[PDB]
Amino acid sequence: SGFRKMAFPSGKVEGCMVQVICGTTTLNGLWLDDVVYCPRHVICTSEDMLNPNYEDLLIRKSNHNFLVQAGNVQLRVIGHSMQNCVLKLKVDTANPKTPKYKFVRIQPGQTFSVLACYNGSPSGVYQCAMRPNFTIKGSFLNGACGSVGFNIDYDCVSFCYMHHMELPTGVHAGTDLEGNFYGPFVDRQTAQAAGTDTTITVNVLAWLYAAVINGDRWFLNRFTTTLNDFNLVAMKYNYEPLTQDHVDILGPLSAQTGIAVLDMCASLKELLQNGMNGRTILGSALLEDEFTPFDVVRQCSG
Amino acid sequence: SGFRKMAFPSGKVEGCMVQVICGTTTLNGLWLDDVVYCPRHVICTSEDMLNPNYEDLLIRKSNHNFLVQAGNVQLRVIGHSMQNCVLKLKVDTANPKTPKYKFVRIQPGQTFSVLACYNGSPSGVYQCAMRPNFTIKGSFLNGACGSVGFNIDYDCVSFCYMHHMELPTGVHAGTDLEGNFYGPFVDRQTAQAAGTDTTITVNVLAWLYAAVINGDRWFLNRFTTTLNDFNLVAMKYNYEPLTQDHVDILGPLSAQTGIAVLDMCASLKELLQNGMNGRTILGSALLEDEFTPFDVVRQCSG
Ligand SMILES: *C(=N)[C@H](C[C@@H]1CCNC1=O)NC(=O)[C@@H]1[C@@H]2[C@H](CN1C(=O)[C@@H](NC(=O)C(F)(F)F)C(C)(C)C)C2(C)C
Ligand SMILES: *C(=N)[C@H](C[C@@H]1CCNC1=O)NC(=O)[C@@H]1[C@@H]2[C@H](CN1C(=O)[C@@H](NC(=O)C(F)(F)F)C(C)(C)C)C2(C)C
Repeated sequence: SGFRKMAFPSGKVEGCMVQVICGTTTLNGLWLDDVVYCPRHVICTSEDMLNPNYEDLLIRKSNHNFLVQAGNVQLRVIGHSMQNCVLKLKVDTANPKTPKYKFVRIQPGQTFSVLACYNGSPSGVYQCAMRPNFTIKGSFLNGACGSVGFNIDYDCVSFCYMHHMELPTGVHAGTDLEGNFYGPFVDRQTAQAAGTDTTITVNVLAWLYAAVINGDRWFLNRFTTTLNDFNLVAMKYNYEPLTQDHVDILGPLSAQTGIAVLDMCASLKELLQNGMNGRTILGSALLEDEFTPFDVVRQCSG
Repeated sequence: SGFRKMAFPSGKVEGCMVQVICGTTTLNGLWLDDVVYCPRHVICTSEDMLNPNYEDLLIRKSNHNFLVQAGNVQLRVIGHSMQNCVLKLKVDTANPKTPKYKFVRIQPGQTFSVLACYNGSPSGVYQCAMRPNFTIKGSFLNGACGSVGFNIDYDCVSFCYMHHMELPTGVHAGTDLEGNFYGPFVDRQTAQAAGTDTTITVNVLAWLYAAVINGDRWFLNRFTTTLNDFNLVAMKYNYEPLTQDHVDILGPLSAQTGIAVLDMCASLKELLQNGMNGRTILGSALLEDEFTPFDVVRQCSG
């Protein structure tokens, strides 16, 4: 029993982290086979970051201008290219610690583990949800760029995020491993703001199933609701519409607990309309939306 | 910016996890050099766990009765001994992935990362504080025993916990790596309960400094307090006495922010007496006590 925000074991990703230095800018890179992937703004000076022309800055760099270090070993750069907002550095040595991997573009509402790194060295790991506004609530200081987000499925690492920047309110933005940003952000130091966020309904429902499994059942009412009436009520509380695809994804938790999804929707409807009356659910005084149905199943059945 | 509950990168510990099977009981072991450490109740059947005589059960086991598997390799057990509540299995192969390590007994109020494992396979990582009642708020299912807690200092892993059992309310108990339990618990399946817990004052203060660094400063009042008056007020809210050793440990955060510890104590005193008036601090509606001053410094200065 117990329910905690849990990250994937980071070992497979730790073995891929390297330091990339270009001139006087240093950040992290991800070394998979003979390629190192890193944010393209490693080629900028502080001044260039205000309004960079990456294509122009890159044409004046050669392979030798990129210094890649993996522990106490310098890797020789033998090729370079830019793909969207990431640079790919071909190196003369394939990473022997390369796990089985894939690059995936995650959807809003999904979670992943972040391995925060500085100077190519892993410092910590934590779980994030890709918010509906395409930001994550991370924790990153100067030099964290190139830190990656991932999921692990059996032996396979699905890399989904690479860190690039921090937005107002202390939220974070980045790209997939093909360098395409999540959200309408650009890698330039200019005024940018995230759009208004929304609560991930299907995740709040998943976390209510986690609470039931853990013995916190006070919020369970005796009613049911229709999907339409639930979505009409939940819209005013800035909750995402719950789709039939979301109801299907909640099926395993619903079957495990014997609580129909629409019955849990009636319990959530009452919690939204009446509040929690000073009570907690899994120790929280607020409804949590950063656990997916898979995250819950992972911990509440194995 | 940002502040998240963050675990240490688990790679160094993942390379030490093995599966230990004795008869029909399976749990996790920690393989360091040529020794595998695991909870002694691996030698029990379900029936033995109700009231076990470990010394008696162990005398009827030989080395061959312990099957240790590290990935796809079976390790041969060539010696065994029991030290308090842990069994030590000498194996014929030294773990080549053994990091630099030490065994430490952590103090109440301190935090560590837990690598939850099943069948010798790491599943997830999360941060815990050793509560003043010597329990942790973990997340463990059947088969999790032998999962370990640790801290990482530069290249050195300090192992401090090995998981043994779950107590009422879904809290967890275990031993140090010398097999001595934290708290007045025993490894027997009989009615046991944790003592009344207390709030770790120095950690709440550390987390208020984290909030200030992150720009959440609404709770800062214009007053100071004496240590005696702070401790008189905080006793009724079930907060641990704040000692001069705790005030000294908060020194780096106090110097970084320019807020004296006793001034933060006056702000905490007002929060305890008046509540948070529906407001949040670092997104939380409750005061958090599971971040040590070191955990805060780690994230709010690097
Ligand atoms: C990469 N190492 C850093 C990570 C930042 C540093 C503070 N916390 C983080 O997550 N990335 C940057 O410094 C990027 C980088 C230029 C400026 N920048 C920012 O994150 C800035 N943000 C923005 O300009 C904004 F709001 F548009 F997102 C900063 C004000 C420094 C936080 C580039 C190329 C975008
Ligand atoms: C080790 N694999 C498990 C981990 C437990 C299983 C459920 N969640 C966990 O943390 N440890 C045990 O099953 C230990 C083991 C016998 C019984 N036990 C317990 O944790 C039980 N608890 C107690 O009897 C109590 F309350 F005293 F702590 C159980 C009721 C199964 C949760 C031994 C030898 C203590």
